[PDB]
Order: sequence, then structure tokens, then C-alpha cells
Amino acid sequence: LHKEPATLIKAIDGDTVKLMYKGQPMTFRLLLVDTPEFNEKYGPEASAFTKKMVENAKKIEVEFDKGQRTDKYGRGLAYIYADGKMVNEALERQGLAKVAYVYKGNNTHEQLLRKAEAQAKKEKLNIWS
Ligand SMILES: Cc1cn([C@H]2C[C@H](OP(=O)(O)O)[C@@H](COP(=O)(O)O)O2)c(=O)[nH]c1=O
Ligand SMILES: [Ca+2]
Repeated sequence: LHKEPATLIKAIDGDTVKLMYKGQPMTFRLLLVDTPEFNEKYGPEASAFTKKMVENAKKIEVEFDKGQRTDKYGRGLAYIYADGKMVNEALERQGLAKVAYVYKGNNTHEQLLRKAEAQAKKEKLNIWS
């Protein structure tokens, strides 16, 4: 997989962000994770966490997997990096997402993310508290 440039347009919630990619605005949905909706427990904390990560980043990059690059809603599906750190993994390591929506052929980082979720669960963090 490879990283490609993008710039932030707007934070949305824990697992979606509006980015400019190849010069076009698109909403990205983070692969392999599910954050609570803003209206649910830990929703506001997830949204805040992702917002801080992406707003503070000097460099945002998008990494598509081997499969589908847009979902049925027209959202890009990617792993998102902020100054080299993967947002998807950071959410899992903090207990602010669950690994989910693991579809065959778009699951390159599944085991990296499950390892982070295991460590969050051992620490009883946030969702696992
Ligand atoms: C993460 C992801 C979601 N989706 C679709 C599945 C779910 O469809 P349904 O809307 O029919 O439940 C929806 C969940 O995204 P959200 O968690 O953002 O609601 O997005 C994909 O198709 N591929 C993906 O990789
Ligand atoms: Ca969600």
C-alpha cells in the first residue's frame, strides 16, 4: 500500500473526515474501525480525538487498501495518517473505536488494529472501561 497526499477540509466525527484528495473534496470513512455516533456514549470523545489529530497535523496522507476505494455512500475508504501516525490505529489503541467492517480484500491492517484494540481492552480504556 502507499501513502498519498491530502489536506484537511473539516473534521466530521470519530471515523469520518472531509479531505481534499487529488484536488477534490471528499468525505473519507476510516477502514476497519467503528467509532460511536456523536449521540452515543464516547461519541463526543471519539470525534474530539480524531478532530485534534487531523487539525494538528502538518501532513495528512490517505492510504487506500487493495479493494474498494469508495463505499456505497460515495465515501472514500482509507487508512488516514496524521504526521505519519495512523488515525485508525490511534482510535483503537485509545479505546475510542472497535475493529469492524472487515471485508475480505480491504483488510491489510486488520491485525495491527486488533493488536491495538487488545492493548486498549487490557488497559480498560474508554469503551472497554
Ligand atoms: C467502513 C465501511 C463501511 N461500509 C458501509 C457499511 C455500513 O452500511 P450501512 O449504512 O448499510 O449500515 C456503513 C457503516 O458506516 P458508518 O459506521 O459510518 O454508519 O458503511 C462499507 O461498505 N465499507 C467499509 O469499509
Ligand atoms: Ca460509526
